[PDB]
Amino acid sequence: HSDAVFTDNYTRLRKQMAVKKYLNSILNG
Repeated sequence: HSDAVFTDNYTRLRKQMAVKKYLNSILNG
């Protein structure tokens, strides 16, 4: 995991986008 480690953050972060999307409409509506 020396290089291209961003893959983990990008792949995992992509999941957050799902919640942030809805939470943003309700939590930040």
